Amino acid sequence: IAAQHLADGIAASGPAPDLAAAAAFLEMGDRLGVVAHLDPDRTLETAEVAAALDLPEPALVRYLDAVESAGLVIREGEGRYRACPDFDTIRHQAGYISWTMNANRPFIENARDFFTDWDKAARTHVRDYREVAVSSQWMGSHAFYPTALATIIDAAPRKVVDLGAGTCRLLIEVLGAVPGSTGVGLDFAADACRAAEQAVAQAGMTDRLTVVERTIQSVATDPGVLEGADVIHAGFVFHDMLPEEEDVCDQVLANCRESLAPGGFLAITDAVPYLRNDRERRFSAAVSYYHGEFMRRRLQSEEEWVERLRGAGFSDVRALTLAFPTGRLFLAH
Amino acid sequence: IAAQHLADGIAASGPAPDLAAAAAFLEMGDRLGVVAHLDPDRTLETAEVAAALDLPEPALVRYLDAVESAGLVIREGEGRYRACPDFDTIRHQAGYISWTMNANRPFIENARDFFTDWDKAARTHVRDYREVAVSSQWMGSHAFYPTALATIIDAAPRKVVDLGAGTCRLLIEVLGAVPGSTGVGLDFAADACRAAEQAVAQAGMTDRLTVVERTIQSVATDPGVLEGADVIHAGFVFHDMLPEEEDVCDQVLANCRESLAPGGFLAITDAVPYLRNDRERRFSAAVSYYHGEFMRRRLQSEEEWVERLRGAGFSDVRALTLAFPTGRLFLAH
Ligand SMILES: Nc1ncnc2c1ncn2[C@@H]1O[C@H](CSCC[C@H](N)C(=O)O)[C@@H](O)[C@H]1O
Ligand SMILES: Nc1ncnc2c1ncn2[C@@H]1O[C@H](CSCC[C@H](N)C(=O)O)[C@@H](O)[C@H]1O
Ligand SMILES: CC(C)CC(=O)C(=O)O
Ligand SMILES: CC(C)CC(=O)C(=O)O
Ligand SMILES: [Zn+2]
Ligand SMILES: [Zn+2]
Repeated sequence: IAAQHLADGIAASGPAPDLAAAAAFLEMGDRLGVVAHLDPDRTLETAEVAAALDLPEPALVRYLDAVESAGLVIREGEGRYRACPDFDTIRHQAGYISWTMNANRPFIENARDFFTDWDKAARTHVRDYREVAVSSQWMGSHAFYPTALATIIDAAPRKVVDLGAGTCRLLIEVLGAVPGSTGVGLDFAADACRAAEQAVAQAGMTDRLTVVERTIQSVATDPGVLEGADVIHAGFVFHDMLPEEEDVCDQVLANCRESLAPGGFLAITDAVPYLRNDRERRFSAAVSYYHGEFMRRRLQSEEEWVERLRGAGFSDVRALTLAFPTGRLFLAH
Repeated sequence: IAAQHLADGIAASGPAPDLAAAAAFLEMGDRLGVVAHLDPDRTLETAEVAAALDLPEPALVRYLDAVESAGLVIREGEGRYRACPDFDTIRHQAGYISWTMNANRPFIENARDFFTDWDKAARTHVRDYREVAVSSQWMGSHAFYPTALATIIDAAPRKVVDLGAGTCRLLIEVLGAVPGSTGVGLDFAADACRAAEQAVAQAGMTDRLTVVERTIQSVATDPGVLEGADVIHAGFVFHDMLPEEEDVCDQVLANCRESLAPGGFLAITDAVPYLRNDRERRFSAAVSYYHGEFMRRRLQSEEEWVERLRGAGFSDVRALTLAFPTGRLFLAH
């Protein structure tokens, strides 16, 4: 009678309460630096972490107790905590909410301004690239790193280069899997680079993996970074020079064709626009609208990407569907 | 082989991509003023709405085309659009994400500051109460209005008062259901009040439903607003005077006991702290942490609320479980 109001409410809400909570807790925690210490297989030692993160130990404890109540962490002893068993899936899902609602917040809040004067708006309302890079890492863990990772592990490379590498997770994983390998991760944002270095350091690969703060446009006139490369990867960057710097794009591509050690290949994970299929359409639209309207970057269809890679020297070019909606992996030898 | 990477990715992502997209689209749209015109049973006429919202018609069209691609709206003709059939459920779910990630953003971003100097932080990092009120309306539609609404429709009241009424949706619904009734909605935030007036006006109840901009603390010394009331409701406000203004709280309660027309009752929908049950625990924790740590407002358990209402003059007090996690409806005659 009001028990049916209960059942119908629960069904209408579905998984949104759980996800809303997880996303807020994890973004707050990641900004504090706490989340990097949360793993289902490792312990977080409050005495040490509080001191490393320069937080009052009592404050950290109240946070972790809140997250314990939430069911996201387990208290092992006093000042010892570990993530819940399914933590990595929960964090992955929170990646999508963080990306749309956090990284892209300036577009949500100031749409009026973008509509009436784009140029003034584009330079007034700027995204935090630390947030851009972290949220994409969380999405990538399960939805776009695995395919690219598995492709790269085969043909056991020696040298791997990643353009627009963000927090450098793919390289950390590649280098962890192939025993004797080197990596260089290139990214134009101080905030991302700083975060990448800390993550690389934490993974104890500081000497094998170089973080260089440069544009991808840089590589057009300065391919001194590529050569000797078995694999070159670029994840969601190539679009940041379209449709304006088209010539510079085709120049970076040509440079990649040359610098490649004779066996290897260019791997591009990127986003195609406005898909129609039921599974991808909704998040497709969000990625496409943010890119087209707010960032004025051109997303190319599957067809167009294949054409571009061909008429830039590469042959044997195929495209793969990724779990990430509108995400596609292009392999070009 | 990479088709299993696909299946496993899709399963790991689950409904998070769809929800992330919906939440971003709808918050952006609501800030523009577009979402109030989206209904599965009504049409949005771009020529008129663009002019009413003072937007360039082309800009509105590109938004609506993006949302059409997303599957959230249907294009009826040229410059005519309607919401998808399940729009109201999608908006309801987006309410939770908007609440945790948007309304409460100052707490997510500046946790460090709250940890080290609470007083300076509390007055530097302030929530937008327009966002607080709208997001709670979206959550309430399916998860806390229905029970309170059905209780109030019985005993067909003449006069209904709602303390901390926000965007005044419950009153609009109550007044829509009982043919000859009056309402007054009280709320301390200019931004919420302004939004309520516009919504009341849109529902053509402008003369029946009064919006008064006052505190709930106001009512302690000035019960001239209550008397002649068949029902007094307060949804998620009573906590905003605990644990500091405890005396003023018990004074507002006593005032409610008197002013009630002899048949009627006080109805309190509010939030209890840190539930443990599997269904409620995660979002429970988020509501509880934001309230306890960031806002320093005291949430009372079910037991405590019943006790308070009793030793304030009311008898026949029961508590009902709501679909909204940690939400409980208290009826006090
Ligand atoms: N012109 C440019 N040159 C280099 N990096 C760029 C760039 N424009 C944007 N970027 C970077 O590209 C990244 C986009 S998202 C991060 C992608 C990362 N490879 C991942 O898959 O997880 C950001 O780190 C951003 O700072
Ligand atoms: N001391 C106070 N007096 C009156 N209203 C208050 C208040 N403190 C907060 N509020 C208001 O209480 C609301 C909390 S959330 C909105 C609740 C609304 N009744 C609903 O269920 O949808 C906000 O609108 C906020 O501005
Ligand atoms: C699509 C995202 C994964 C990356 C991106 O392009 C961006 O955030 O700008
Ligand atoms: C719990 C919410 C519905 C309302 C609230 O108390 C708030 O946002 O402050
Ligand atoms: Zn981009
Ligand atoms: Zn509150």
